[PDB]
Amino acid sequence: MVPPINCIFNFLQQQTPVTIWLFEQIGIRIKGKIVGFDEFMNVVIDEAVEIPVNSKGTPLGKILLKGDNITLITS
Amino acid sequence: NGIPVKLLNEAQGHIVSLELTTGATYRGKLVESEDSMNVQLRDVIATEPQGAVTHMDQIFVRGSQIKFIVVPDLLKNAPLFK
Amino acid sequence: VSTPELKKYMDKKILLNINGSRKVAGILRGYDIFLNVVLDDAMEINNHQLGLQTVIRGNSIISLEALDA
Amino acid sequence: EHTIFTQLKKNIPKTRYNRDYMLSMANIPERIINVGVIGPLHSGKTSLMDLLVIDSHKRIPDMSKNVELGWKPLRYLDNLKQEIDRGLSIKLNGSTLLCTDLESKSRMINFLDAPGHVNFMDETAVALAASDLVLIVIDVVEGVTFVVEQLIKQSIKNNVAMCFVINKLDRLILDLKLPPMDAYLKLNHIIANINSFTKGNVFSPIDNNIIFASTKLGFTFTIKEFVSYYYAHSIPSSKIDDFTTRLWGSVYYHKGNFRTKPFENVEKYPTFVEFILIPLYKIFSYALSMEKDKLKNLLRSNFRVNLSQEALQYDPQPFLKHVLQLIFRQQTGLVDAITRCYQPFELFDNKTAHLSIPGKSTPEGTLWAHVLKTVDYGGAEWSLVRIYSGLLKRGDTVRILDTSQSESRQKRQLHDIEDDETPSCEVEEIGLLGGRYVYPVHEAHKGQIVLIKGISSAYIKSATLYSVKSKEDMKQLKFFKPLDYITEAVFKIVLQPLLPRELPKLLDALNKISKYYPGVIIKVEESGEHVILGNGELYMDCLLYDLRASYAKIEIKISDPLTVFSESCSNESFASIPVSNISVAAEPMDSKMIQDLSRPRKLSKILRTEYGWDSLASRNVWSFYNLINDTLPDEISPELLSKYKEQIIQGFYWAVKEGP
Amino acid sequence: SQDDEYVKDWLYDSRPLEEDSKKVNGTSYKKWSFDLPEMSNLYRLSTPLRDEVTDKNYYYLFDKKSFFNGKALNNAIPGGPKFEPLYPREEEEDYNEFNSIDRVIFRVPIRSEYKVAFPHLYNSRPRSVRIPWYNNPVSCIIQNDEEYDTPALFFDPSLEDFAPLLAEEEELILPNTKDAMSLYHSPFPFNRTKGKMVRAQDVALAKKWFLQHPDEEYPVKVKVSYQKLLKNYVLNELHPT
Amino acid sequence: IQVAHSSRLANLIDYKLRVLTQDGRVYIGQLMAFDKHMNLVLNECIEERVPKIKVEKRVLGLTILRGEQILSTVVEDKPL
RNA sequence: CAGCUUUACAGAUCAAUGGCGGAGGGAGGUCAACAUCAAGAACUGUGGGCGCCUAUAGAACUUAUAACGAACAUGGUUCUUGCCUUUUACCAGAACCAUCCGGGUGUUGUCUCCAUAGAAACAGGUAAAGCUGUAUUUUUU
Ligand SMILES: Nc1nc2c(ncn2[C@@H]2O[C@H](COP(=O)(O)OP(=O)(O)OP(=O)(O)O)[C@@H](O)[C@H]2O)c(=O)[nH]1
Repeated sequence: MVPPINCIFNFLQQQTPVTIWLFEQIGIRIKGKIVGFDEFMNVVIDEAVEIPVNSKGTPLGKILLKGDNITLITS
Repeated sequence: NGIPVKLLNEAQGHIVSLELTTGATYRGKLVESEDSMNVQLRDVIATEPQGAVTHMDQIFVRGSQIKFIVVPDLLKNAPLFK
Repeated sequence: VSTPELKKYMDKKILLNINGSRKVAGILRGYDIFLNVVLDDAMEINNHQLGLQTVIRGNSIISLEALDA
Repeated sequence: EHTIFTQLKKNIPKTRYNRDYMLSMANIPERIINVGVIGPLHSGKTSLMDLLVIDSHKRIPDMSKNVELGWKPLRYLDNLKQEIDRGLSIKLNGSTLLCTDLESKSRMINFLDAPGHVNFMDETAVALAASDLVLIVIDVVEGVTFVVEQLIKQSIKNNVAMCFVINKLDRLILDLKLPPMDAYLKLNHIIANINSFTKGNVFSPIDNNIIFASTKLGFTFTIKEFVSYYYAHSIPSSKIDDFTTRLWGSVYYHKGNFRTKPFENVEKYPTFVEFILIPLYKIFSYALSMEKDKLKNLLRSNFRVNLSQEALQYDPQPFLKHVLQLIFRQQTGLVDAITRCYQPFELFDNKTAHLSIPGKSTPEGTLWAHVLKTVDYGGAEWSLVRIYSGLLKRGDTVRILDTSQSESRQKRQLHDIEDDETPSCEVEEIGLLGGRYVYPVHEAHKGQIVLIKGISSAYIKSATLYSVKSKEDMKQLKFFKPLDYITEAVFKIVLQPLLPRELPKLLDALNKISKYYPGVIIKVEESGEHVILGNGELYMDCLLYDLRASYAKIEIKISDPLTVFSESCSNESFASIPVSNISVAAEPMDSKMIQDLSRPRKLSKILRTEYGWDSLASRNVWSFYNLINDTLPDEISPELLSKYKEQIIQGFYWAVKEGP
Repeated sequence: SQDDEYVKDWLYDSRPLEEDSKKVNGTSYKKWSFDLPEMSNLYRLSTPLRDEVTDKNYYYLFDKKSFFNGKALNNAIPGGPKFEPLYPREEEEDYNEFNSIDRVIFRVPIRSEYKVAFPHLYNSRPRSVRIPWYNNPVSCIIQNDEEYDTPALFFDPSLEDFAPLLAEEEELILPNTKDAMSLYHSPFPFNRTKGKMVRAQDVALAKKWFLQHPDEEYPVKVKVSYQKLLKNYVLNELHPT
Repeated sequence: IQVAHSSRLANLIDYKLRVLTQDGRVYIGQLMAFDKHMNLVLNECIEERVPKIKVEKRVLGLTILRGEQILSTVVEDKPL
């Protein structure tokens, strides 16, 4: 078995490309690299980029995305 | 402890019905439940708000997104109540 | 308190029905008490793939229908 | 009327749960547990069963005042005149009880209180076969005897969930007068012994497999149950499981809010002793000794239980029992433990395979059921059958096969790999063995045991009944092997009827005995002398009683108790002597090899090699039964006369049966 | 005053327990309920007469049932009684092929001890034979040196702002509890602490002794007497009026 | 509609209860059992749904209604 | 330290509804009368379905090494025995039977010894007894 926390830790260690989907919001996504870790799914993510979904790119700085509104993580 | 949860647990085995917040009704053999209503079913149909049915083998469902669970009338008779 | 009994669904391909009428696919790798799924990545519902391995949050899950019996 | 008895009418003991619900539950598998409770002689399995029954039911007619009070044990399931008068549970007269768990939800449970005594181990074996979990009840005092070990081994062999009941704490509390610490130590020792006899699975009071019982005084409890009852008020929901885990394994309280694995100097005893055993002791002593008012007050305070004004005036032992009952609530803890033990239903398949052969599952295609033991439950013949798959309806036309004709059938099937329905019968009436009454039912579903009336007359002992609808289905099907009644029989009692006039009657009686008592070989010899090869002395006596009173009522002569002797050879055969109107050698096998035997040609050869390190040619030739038969001349490999030797081997079997 | 503290005041009174008390029904004197210590005292007093074996297994082949069996089978358990046989011994075997000394083997002597233990087996043509008991062993140790919960006669094993239940008890074993324990294992009369009153006639103090196996190194006459008593008892038991 | 002046929800067990929900549906049924988190067990439940005109009716039976989705509970009628 | 249910409390409007209501004894007698205590493990009614099923219920007592007795006598009858030779009076076993010395339980009725109130809950307090409680993903932040 591989827990979610463990996975998160691994991702952090890596510093590989991550693409986050927002909760209750289909049209917008985020794409960055995981820097932080918390007890909840909340993580700080430098080099983030906002993406409008194909139903391309937009300018965006360094961000911490809150745990409550996460959907997807991948790295 | 939650009496509805207990009831649900008891219903384990029976052909229960199950609607979500989305409004998509399921009907089938109840496999397993937990403290939070983390239901599983077997040999289960799935009808959307439109009415188009879709059959499926094994479904798991999370209690938060569950609206209400219909049990057969047999468990009205006994015995966890008193 | 109790762990989600998903040992039957371990290492099987599952259609995770998620918030906003969306869907995810993939083979099941791991899980925890909050129902945060860990699964090998697949296509989002014609169809197109993103990511290698994926970790889905518990709150977002509407359902998870087993593709493999 | 009758002397050996059941209820005989529909004024049955009414039940606290409604029976309809139970019936409904029995429809669906996964919500049925065949328990089959087992132990040594007078461990108290029957007592436990009785207690369970009492818990289930409202007001039972058979239970007098004295029994209710506590004094005499209600031995419920020993319903036979003999099993009463003798004191032994002799036959399988279990129960079907809707029993709740710690999780309030409830499940139907086919208990079977086997005999403890070691000559009815056939009965025990049968119970094991029936049942999917097995409660191994043990006398705390006597501890894990060899018998217990044997039972455990048997259970392991025929795949079953072993949920232990360490019974008769009262004896250590009061009879021995062990200090609480001493008692705890004893318990630990017992547990260790159990573990040792077991192959792998570690049993302890944590995990809810060991169950601490005192079935005379009328309480069973797993530590989990205790915790639920009495350590919820204090300890919050998060650490309750943790607390439970802590309790047993040599941890202490440290006079402080969290526990520690090291020994502490201020406090004396471990957590189990402090949080359970000590409390129990206190309860006991107070019940026996303390001022009544004070005791009542304590109950009101600590356990939150009130003694009735009538119950105060009780006599000591009865009072104690009552107190225990009040404290340790109607035995759900045990049920919970059982459930926990048998949370794996993947064992079921394994068990089935063991019973018959490595099976391809075909549930919807056909009904099939292991007829285990015939019984004379309510005077009339019923048959204790476990429906394994399908549903067995009343008035169904059903094919049956005695396990005698199982191996042969299998062979035939293999060979095959026209409809040859050899025998069959109609199901007259299905009923649930509910101890003293048979509550009747129309259906009978997968994974549950039941009494059926029509089957008995087909077979002798242990049948397989099935209702197919196809050739493919038939092909798929398998046939349960004959029950290995662990105790082999070597107590040879020879009969003759005293009045030859009524030889038919005697024969009938013998047949009945064979049907009912499974651990009974009945050789009808050439000399007009019937021979019974019973298991032991007591068992034999019981059988005789049954015959010479209930299943015949005849004056019958009986020999001195002999044994089945068996011929062998010490050295190897010296003379190569042929026979005419064949020459075969003789030499004993290896002792270890023999023992192994007691407990594909290439594969066989390999096995032989592993066992004794014999020659390969010998292995190749070999083809044994019952012992060993080779075909090891020179010209047999060239010759076709020696080839095709099944018929030849049949002849040998006769020789084996009846030696020189 | 020290040992027999409770009983002394009433023990030797015409009406053994006083009128107008909570320990008996009343002046009708039909029922009684006792406290523990008084009961204990009584038990202690009665050591001579109530001398009974707390071990139930002691009575193996001295059961009423066993006696009955013996009577049926015309088979004296040597200690116990003997009667006229139920059935006349019709010695008409006529040298048959069954039960011959040509046929059977004599490793065991088949004692008549074994007959009444497994009547239906070892005895051939048993008639009106009741079934006997077949029991567990009684490890029950009572301390005679005035000590409390001790492994004496046997051997040791090889190897959040709260407290346990019944905290603030401060003592496991109450001062009266040894006595209580003793009472517990004792037989019918004292086991209980409430009862219906029997007539002085309807108490039997001799009975118990004769039911027991006789104390060894007694004269022959005494043994005979004991046997007679047993016979008298047994007959009474057998034919219920 | 008539009903006694009740104090708590636990005291009015087995009364015929109307139950309003967030989606718009109205579940009528007798309250068999309650929860700390307002989950209700209903005896002979009937779902009344109002689409965007007139009350569409659906008979259910024994039902376990979750507390999250309930808006409020009105007493429709007495027991029996 | 919250909540609801009951007593002990004023003064209420006193409807509303419950519950204690034709609201009135208790303890006992070597006191009665009756009933009933060996039968399909066996109880009694009630309607309904039509001598039997299905719901209601009730149930005091006695029983599993089977009994009202943790107790034990004596008769009568046959049959077999024994001392014996006549019988009674006896021996000891059997089978039926009875008698007796006792026992409960229930209902009345009495006898004795102690005693005496015909109305209180609601709005909620005052005080005390019964149980429950101690916002970051599945309930209410
Ligand atoms: N001290 C004590 N005695 C018990 C306990 N449980 C049963 N007994 C007694 O010991 C014997 C065991 O009870 P039974 O139920 O007869 O034994 P069993 O389990 O039927 O034994 P089998 O006849 O072999 O099945 C009986 O004589 C009971 O009175 C117990 O917990 N403590």
